[PDB]
Amino acid sequence: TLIYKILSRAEWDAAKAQGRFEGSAMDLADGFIHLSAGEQAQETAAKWFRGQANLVLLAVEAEPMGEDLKWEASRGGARFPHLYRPLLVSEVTREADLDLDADGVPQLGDHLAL
Repeated sequence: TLIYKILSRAEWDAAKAQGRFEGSAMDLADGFIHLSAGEQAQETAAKWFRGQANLVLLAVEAEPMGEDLKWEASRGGARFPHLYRPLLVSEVTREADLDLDADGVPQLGDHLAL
């Protein structure tokens, strides 16, 4: 099961300079890194990242993550993957630079189809 994280290019480069991503401002505030399962990802992008250019999508295999990866019932009653530890750069299976629609919404369609 692949889970996803959307973040700014600046934050992703900063993470690679550290060897791991500790979280966005919101993640840090909440105490965990907000990730989305494939079927929840596009809505997450439409809700929190509108109009943001240079975003990057990180795809992560959930199975080997361990105890710090907790699935918690959240938006619409769906269980969202929450990581209670930094995301290692090595745990990213693949990344991709995102483009926006005419409404400023990042397009995840093609990447989720992989």
